[PDB]
Amino acid sequence: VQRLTYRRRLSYNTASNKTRLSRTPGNRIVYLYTKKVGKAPKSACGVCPGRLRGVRAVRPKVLMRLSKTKKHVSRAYGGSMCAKCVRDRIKRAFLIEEQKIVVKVLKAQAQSQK
Amino acid sequence: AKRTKKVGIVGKYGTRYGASLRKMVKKIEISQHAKYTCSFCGKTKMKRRAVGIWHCGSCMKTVAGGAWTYNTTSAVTVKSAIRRLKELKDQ
Amino acid sequence: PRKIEEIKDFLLTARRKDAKSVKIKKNKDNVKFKVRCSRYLYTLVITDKEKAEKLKQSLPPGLAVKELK
Amino acid sequence: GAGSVFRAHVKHRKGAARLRAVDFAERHGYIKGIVKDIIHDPGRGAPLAKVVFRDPYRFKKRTELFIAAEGIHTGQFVYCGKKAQLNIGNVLPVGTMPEGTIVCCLEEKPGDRGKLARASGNYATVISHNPETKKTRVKLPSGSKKVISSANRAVVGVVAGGGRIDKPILKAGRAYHKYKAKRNCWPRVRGVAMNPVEHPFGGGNHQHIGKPSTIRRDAPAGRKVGLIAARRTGRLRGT
Amino acid sequence: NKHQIKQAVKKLYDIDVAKVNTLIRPDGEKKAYVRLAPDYDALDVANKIGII
RNA sequence: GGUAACGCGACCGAUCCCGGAGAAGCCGGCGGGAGCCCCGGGGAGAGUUCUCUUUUCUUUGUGAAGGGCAGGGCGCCCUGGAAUGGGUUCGCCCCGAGAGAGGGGCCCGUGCCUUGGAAAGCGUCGCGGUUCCGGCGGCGUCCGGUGAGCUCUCGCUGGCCCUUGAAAAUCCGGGGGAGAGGGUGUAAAUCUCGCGCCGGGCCGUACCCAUAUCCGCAGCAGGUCUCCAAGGUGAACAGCCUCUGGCAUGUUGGAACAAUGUAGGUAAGGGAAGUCGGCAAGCCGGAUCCGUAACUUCGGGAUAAGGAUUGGCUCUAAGGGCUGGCAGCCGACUUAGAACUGGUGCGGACCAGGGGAAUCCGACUGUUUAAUUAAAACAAAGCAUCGCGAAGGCCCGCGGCGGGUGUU
RNA sequence: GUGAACAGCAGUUGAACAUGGGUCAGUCGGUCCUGAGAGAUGGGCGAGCGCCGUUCCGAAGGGACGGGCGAUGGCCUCCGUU
Ligand SMILES: [Zn+2]
Repeated sequence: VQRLTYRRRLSYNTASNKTRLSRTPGNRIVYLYTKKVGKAPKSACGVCPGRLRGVRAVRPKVLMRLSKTKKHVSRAYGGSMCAKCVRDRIKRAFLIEEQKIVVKVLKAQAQSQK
Repeated sequence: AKRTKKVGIVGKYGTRYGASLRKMVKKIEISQHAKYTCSFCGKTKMKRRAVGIWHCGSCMKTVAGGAWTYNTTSAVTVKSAIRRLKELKDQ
Repeated sequence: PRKIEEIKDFLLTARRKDAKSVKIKKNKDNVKFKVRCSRYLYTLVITDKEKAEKLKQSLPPGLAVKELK
Repeated sequence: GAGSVFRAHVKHRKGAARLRAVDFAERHGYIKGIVKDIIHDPGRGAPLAKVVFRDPYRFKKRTELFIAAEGIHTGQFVYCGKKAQLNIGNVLPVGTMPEGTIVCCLEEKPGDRGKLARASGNYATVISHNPETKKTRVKLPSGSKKVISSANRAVVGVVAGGGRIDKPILKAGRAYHKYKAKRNCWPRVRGVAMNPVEHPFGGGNHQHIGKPSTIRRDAPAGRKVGLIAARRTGRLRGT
Repeated sequence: NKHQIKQAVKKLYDIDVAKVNTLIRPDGEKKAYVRLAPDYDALDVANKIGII
């Protein structure tokens, strides 16, 4: 039975203290520090709770060390908004633009009559 | 099989806090535990988040409704009064 | 540490300027060449003894060669 | 008590819901904003909602906090101004609306950005208008009719969260957490059980009052405890 | 400072310093640990100054 | 490059604007992966060996850093359109706003081995230096499937709130095109890809963490903030016996065994008849099976009140995965039944309910006079009214459009 | 090393006495920031040491992308330049 002791001065059950168990080459068991892992970045839409894939869910201080394609994906609005909401905004853009064209035609007809 | 005779969701409380008080509270408790049908989709997905707010599972659209119930009779009369004032303004 | 797969990359690594010291680990059925660069310790595992004996002569003379026991 | 103990504890409740700043766009125009999301704010019983506007001169994404009305949804265009149409969730001046309109978040004076009648399930009712010199009689939920100078603006509809005090309190375990969230004055102690050296109604061996509970309005501090200038008492007969 | 010990040794004795590790005694004195390069031996530089 | 999730190696770009991590409550259930345990065979050390014993115990691998393969989650995009209603959980939910059938694809991979890495370390046997020596030589550093066993981590899902569960520094992500670069090559600018070179100031690092190092006038039975936690018995982090570790009885030793003290038990027969006072003390005790009244806010009563059983040895029956209606191979625990038999013996030591009927008060959980009263005291679920529309209700103040209520 | 006093007798021993050693960091925590809260200061009050307040009646950005003009270090070429 590995009756372990402390190594640092922090004695209490602190939530910052996150360790894991691993076997040493010297055939004894001691803790190793787990790196702090964050969540995946959520899209800027808000209506879709599905987080984006292809991005390492990690502490965002690693993003200064990561490369450019590792940070953002090669897609329009990369790593900011999902392509479903992008094409929904494009459909809304085209439909409201054609509606404004119809309103312009009706305004031209209103100026033609009165 | 038959669980209880006449008591319902207040039956987990038991002998405490009287009979008529629990009988009065039961009508509000069943009305808040029974989910309502949405207007956009129509599916019974309106989950009670907190007071004056309702969350939908299918549409994912927050609807600010009543405290305990979804639509009150007072809100129906307010909507009818707004309809009447709109028709009176339109003439 | 990293592993060099081909003989040509190992020769281009051994002919560098910052090559400190190579060592030879002679275990059974394998000859491990370990070259000490600045960042990694680059290793070459050769299972053929005749190819390893040819490569040991193919080492350049301007390098600290040591056979580890 | 004077302070630092009986005060309401406000830590997670951030900010307050204020009415939009007046300008020419609220004087003789209108403008459209969107509803972002509604959320139950801590402390206040009624939930709040984010209403996003834009500045006509600048280019920052503005936001405004309003009281959430009953029967409203997120992702909706809200117009606001004098020339706006009549619908649910629309702030507009009182001189444009007709009489008999259920409004809330009303101003007692033009400029204070909304004070009267904006709690959980409350609305003030406009009785009648006056075209000359801009006067308006508005009945408050107490019953009194106040005269308002008709320069203010108010939204349309009742406040969401109506009928919260109809059900009695279930248990003291819920009551302890509720009053711990609200304000630390819940263990209400009887003044007879209190000591006579601090509370005036204390003292004596038996549990008796022995003095009239009615008190004059002209009274200093320490004595002024009880029914303050009670005209009548007991069961309310009729109105 | 740890660099000031290195400059003070390099100006006087003219010898290179690898690293400097210092502590403070409970009696109230700083105790340094000057690592030397292997080209100049510590026993030899002690025999040069005279101490043993 | 691909219809696509996305990937490869660097693959521009200001002011300003937007979004994310930061940065979030509690509980119940399920699944996967590790660590510690369990077993068969094979190895190195010892004990038992009047008798048997293929017996008993110690032990048997790998870090950080890069990559691949398992294995999970998929609310990720296509071929196609489903009611005689389908896939599906321990539980459920979803579905012409797109189910089952099919192909790809990213996220985490701590499990596998490869570079690190056997060189080191652990033993056994021998060779020296009488010694100073990361000394010297041979061998091992294993072969496998499992388990509601205990612990840790991750994932899925639901419930609870009249309570909605924190702020600040920091970073990159996205539109955006005013500018910097040039005439056909050794082009210019641009480099978040692999590299190469130099440094990262100052403060503290010893010991205890408790019936001898903290506080209590002191080697003071008191108080005393946290981590790690073997085998059997057993539902149990309950109680008892053993493994590792620690210990030599806590301001003293020897001798006989008076009365009266302190802590325990045993006591023929009656069993609260003594005493304000079954006060103290004593009995019942667990599990299985049968079975249960008065009154009732129908929820409780209730374990109501009550009864039968409690060993050893040796059998029978019932419930599963893999491969090719069908046969073989691996199998982990529970339940039911029968005879023989032990001096009626069995929850053989530990754990271990007193009920039934009445009267008064208070519903009750809860706070409580540190140190004579824990209760019918208080908090209290419900009800009843008083004042007040910010030119004011209340409180504080010596003062300043004073502060609190009022973020109302 | 010692045997003046203590360890309720006892002691060669001990946290007893005297001489000496013993704590080494680019990678460990503080250092950076804010929370509850405190507080300088505009302003005002107060005979008075001083008091109210944290935006409250205020002449509140001492920072910076680019263009022009004189000048310097390296052939003022290009950058820290002014
Ligand atoms: Zn809907």
